[PDB]
Formats: sequence, C-alpha cells, structure tokens
Amino acid sequence: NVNLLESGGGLVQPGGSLNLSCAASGFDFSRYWMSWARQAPGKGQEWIGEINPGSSTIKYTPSLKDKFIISRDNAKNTLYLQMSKVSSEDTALYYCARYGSYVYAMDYWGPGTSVTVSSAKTTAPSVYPLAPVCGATTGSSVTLGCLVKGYFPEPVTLTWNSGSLSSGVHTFPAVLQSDLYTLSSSVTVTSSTWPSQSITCNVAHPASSTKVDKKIEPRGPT
Amino acid sequence: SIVMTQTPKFLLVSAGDRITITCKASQSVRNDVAWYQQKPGQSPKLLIYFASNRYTGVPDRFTGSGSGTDFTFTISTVQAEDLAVYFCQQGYTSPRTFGGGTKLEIKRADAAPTVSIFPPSSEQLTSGGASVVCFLNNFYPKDINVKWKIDGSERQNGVLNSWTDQDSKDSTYSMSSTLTLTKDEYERHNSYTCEATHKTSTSPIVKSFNRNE
Ligand SMILES: *[C@@H]1O[C@H](CO[C@@H]2O[C@@H](C)[C@@H](O)[C@@H](O)[C@@H]2O)[C@@H](O[C@@H]2O[C@H](CO)[C@@H](O[C@@H]3O[C@H](CO)[C@@H](O)[C@H](O)[C@@H]3O)[C@H](O)[C@H]2NC(C)=O)[C@H](O)[C@H]1NC(C)=O
Repeated sequence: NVNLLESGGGLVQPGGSLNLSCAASGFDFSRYWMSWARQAPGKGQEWIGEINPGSSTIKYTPSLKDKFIISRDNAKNTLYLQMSKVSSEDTALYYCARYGSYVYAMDYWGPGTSVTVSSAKTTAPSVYPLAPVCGATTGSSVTLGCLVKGYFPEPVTLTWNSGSLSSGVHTFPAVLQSDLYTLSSSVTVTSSTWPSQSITCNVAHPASSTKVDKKIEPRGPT
Repeated sequence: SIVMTQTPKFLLVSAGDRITITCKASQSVRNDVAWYQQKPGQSPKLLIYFASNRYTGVPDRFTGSGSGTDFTFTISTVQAEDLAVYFCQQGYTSPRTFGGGTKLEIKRADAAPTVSIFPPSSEQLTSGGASVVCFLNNFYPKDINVKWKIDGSERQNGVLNSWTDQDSKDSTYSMSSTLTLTKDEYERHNSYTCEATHKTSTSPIVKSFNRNE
C-alpha cells in the first residue's frame, strides 16, 4: 500500500513563498530517494529535484536551484518543497515521487497539489442547476447540467449525488476569463430515474472554503 | 543540461496497432532511460526503466530499447485503455530531465454528438447575467463547429467552448458551448438556437428553445 499525499498547494502572490509537503506511507520512507516534479498547464512534466535518504545529496534543476529548497524529515516520513521567489512560470501541479530501489526512476508518484501564482483574489463560484428545456422531454434519457461560474483560482471539484452517480458524467475543463474560471458538467440518466428521484451537483472550491450543492428539478412554478 | 527530444508529439492510432515512440538525448545517457504513462486525470506510472526493463506488473505490451542517445518505446498491440501521454526521462545525470511527451489518441468510429440546450438557470437571471449552455456529448472525431442563433441571427461574441479529453471508455469527446449574455440582452430576444456541424452529417444538429416557454 505505497502511498504519497501532497499538500500545501494553493494561491500565492508573485514573488512570494509557499511550502509543500508530501506524506509517505506504506513503505520505509527513510530508505528511499525522493524527488519533486511539476506539470504546468498544458505542458510536459518537469523534474524539480531529488534528495537521498540521509539528506546529504540534494540536487535541483538549475533554473530552480536558488529559489526552491528540498528537505525531508525521516522521523515524520515527510518530504518538503520550500518554494520562494515564485512567478507565473511556477504555476503548476506539483508531484512528489519516490525513486525505485537501485534506479533513478520515479516508481511511485503522488496525486499532486495545485499551485497558482497570481495577484488576483480568491473568489467563490456561483453554482447554477441546469434543467432541461421547459417542454417535458420525450425519449428514454435526460441530460442535466451544473454550471460553475466566476471562481478563482483552480481547482473546483464537482460530483453528482455525492459521487454515487459516476456514469454518464462529463465535466468540462475550466476556461479562464478576466481572472475568473467557468466550468460545467453534464449528467445523462434514464428518464425512469429523473425527475422521480433527486439529482444534485456537489461543488467544492477549497480555496474559498466553499461547498455548494444544487438539486436539479424541472423548470416551472413551484 | 541534457535535452530529451521526444517524437512524435501527437499520435493517432487504432486499437491493435504497433506504435513506436522515439526519444533522442542531446548527449549520452548510457542506458539510463525510463518511460512513463500518464492517463487523463491520473499521476504518471513507470513502465520502463534502464531503457529495456518492464517495471513490476507492467503488461508485455510495453517494451523499450536503446543506449547512448537513441531510445525507443513500443506498444506492440495498442488498446483503448492505453490512451495517455507517454514521456521519457534520462536518469544518467542531474538534472534528470523529461522528454516533451507524446499524446496518444485513439481512432474509433465516427459518431454524431448528442446535443442538449439549456436556458439560463432559474437561479441565475436574478444576478443580471444569463448563460445559455449547449452540451455536445459523445461524438467523434474531435473537430466540431457550434453556431449560436438568436432570433435567427448568428452571434459570435460571448461564446466559449470547452472540450473534454478523450474518454477512456468509449474513446469519444464531449464539448460545452456557453453563450454569456446580460439578463437584459437575454430578455430582448426570444429564440435561442445552437447548431452542431459535425463531419458525421451534412445537416447540422439543431437544438432550440424560446425564452417565454
Ligand atoms: C517554509 O518552511 C521554512 C522552513 O521551516 C522548516 O521547514 C518546513 C518545511 C517545516 O518543516 C518547518 O516546520 C521547518 O521549521 C520556514 O522557515 C522558517 O521561518 C521562520 C519564520 O517564519 C524562521 O524563524 C526565524 O528565524 C530567524 C533566525 O534566522 C529569527 O531571527 C526570526 O526571529 C525567526 O525566529 C525559521 O528560522 C525558518 N526556518 C528555516 C529552516 O529556514 C518558512 O517560514 C516556511 N514558509 C511558509 C510560507 O510557510
């Protein structure tokens, strides 16, 4: 049960500082080299640096050697990335990864923690349920929508019926405009399940401590 | 600092095909090259290390070869679930740089989109803004044209489109087209239409509603 879990990502001011951490479990962290990598939006993976078990050897990609610091606390099974002098080029998903025994290859990667370098302010989304057109739908199936408008920064998480509704979902990538993102998600279910049974979209925006659910019902006076 | 030039950048293949990706190192990296697979929304997984060795549990489909500066990665029989970005890395010397990645795209049969149009939410118009949403779902291939029509006339400003990645299950794409109006502008007109021109048909798919309905 090898596991890595990054945390500490979020919004940071250009020129500012931010500390990432990565909790290791399911293996003896103190025996392994650890590394950090990052993936900017739309770009490829970029290796950040590595550190050996005893912290005696720490290496960085040159662009980052004077602004990022890697450390580890073996007593806590935790790997750290101290980011400083950050700019928009540092906006990325940051991954911690373990080197395999006897190889400089990253045999397990964490899920990543998102970092945004920006002057723009955190803004919660408005969330809107999208019911079908007013006419009672013909056909065996129904498509519903959830619109998530005007939040900053990324990301938002959107589920349907607390995630117990996973099939027939499409969550469309956020689009950024005027330092505000908009995203939507469609769910298609059989007309035998809606509207006779409830469907809700669950929207969480961690950066604004926001958690908004919207039940979707047919349009019309109530 | 060593550059890993990975080719091709994009790759369109059908299930069953042999594919070969190439990584060219700007100077020798001995045998010390790993290959990774990164599916949409997932972290990378190690497939190949020291250029030619499958990591534990990696299926026989995946192989690698090379030494010095020329390295290849091969999927002998491409399967739908192999939809992902594949990238190399040299680990001979720090910095242990990655290649630029190869985006693998799965060829499937052509499918027309299922189109659904949505009036502005009951809950939105109070805010003074009005978003008209058109979902175009489960179509192939990716390219598609969405035309918005207000009362019969075309509208180009205020439209924003967003595509999903290829679904790993059915290899289709989905797209949302969002027309953003003010409440006041939304209320000036009655007929709202989104037209989906896709190569699967000469005839556009048309979904429409009237605001006072
Ligand atoms: C990011 O983390 C650094 C490093 O701190 C260490 O590493 C982290 C990953 C965690 O494990 C920490 O628990 C751990 O200590 C933080 O740097 C620390 O900042 C404080 C100030 O906030 C420093 O204290 C000062 O020290 C000077 C002496 O040089 C005194 O004059 C000051 O009065 C004050 O006491 C501390 O020394 C410093 N530690 C190191 C090792 O540099 C940093 O604050 C943190 N950044 C963010 C944004 O969270």
